Amino acid sequence: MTEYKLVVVGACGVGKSALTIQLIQNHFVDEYDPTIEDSYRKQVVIDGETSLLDILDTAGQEEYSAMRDQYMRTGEGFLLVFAINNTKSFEDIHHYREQIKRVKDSEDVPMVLVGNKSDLPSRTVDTKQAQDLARSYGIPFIETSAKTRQGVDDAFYTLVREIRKHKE
Ligand SMILES: *CCC(=O)N1CC2(CC(n3nc(C4CCCCC4)c(-c4c(C)ccc5[nH]ncc45)c3C)C2)C1
Ligand SMILES: Nc1nc2c(ncn2[C@@H]2O[C@H](COP(=O)(O)OP(=O)(O)O)[C@@H](O)[C@H]2O)c(=O)[nH]1
Ligand SMILES: [Mg+2]
Ligand SMILES: [Mg+2]
Repeated sequence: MTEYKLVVVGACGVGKSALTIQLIQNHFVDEYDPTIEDSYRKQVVIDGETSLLDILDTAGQEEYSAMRDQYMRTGEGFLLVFAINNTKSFEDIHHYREQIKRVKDSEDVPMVLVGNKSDLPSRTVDTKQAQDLARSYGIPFIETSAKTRQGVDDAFYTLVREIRKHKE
């Protein structure tokens, strides 16, 4: 068995907590306290290998902190989450990624770009725009809906596969 320390990053209101809770416990949270930052664990079987996902759902303040750098440095892989109906959250991805590259002191950190809220028709971020951004970073792009659970397992398992390719 292998342990994977994952970190979920993205602006307030993109669905980091909803995605994390859908993954760990299979239910959709309509509202979840934006101040609650916690780690959640779930044992899953990925590609026949038993894996333990230790997932840090970031929250709190959008400020620089050396203590936050310590928690980020423990992450092996990062889910970069934006909402497909919130262009600012998509534009913020570049800035969260820059902070992670700084803390990890590497240009090759395992990451997956996640376009959440795919069930909504009020889309403002084109699939082509998000695919182009993910290609520019050399990382996978996955569209998810924490509401219907579509793409949720794929998002986290894809990040685990990225960590495996990086370790090898
Ligand atoms: C509504 C609460 C919520 O859900 N939040 C997610 C969160 C934004 C997130 N966050 N912001 C930053 C920095 C982005 C650039 C300006 C300073 C804040 C980070 C971050 C990262 C990704 C890496 C290292 C680091 N060190 N200090 C801050 C960071 C994060 C995780 C928190 C508010
Ligand atoms: N329709 C829809 N709403 C979502 C989805 N994910 C989150 N939400 C809603 O968006 C809001 C913010 O979600 P939350 O998990 O609190 O975002 P966080 O601030 O990134 O942790 C909540 O009202 C959620 O119910 C989704 O995939 N589809
Ligand atoms: Mg913002
Ligand atoms: Mg949250």
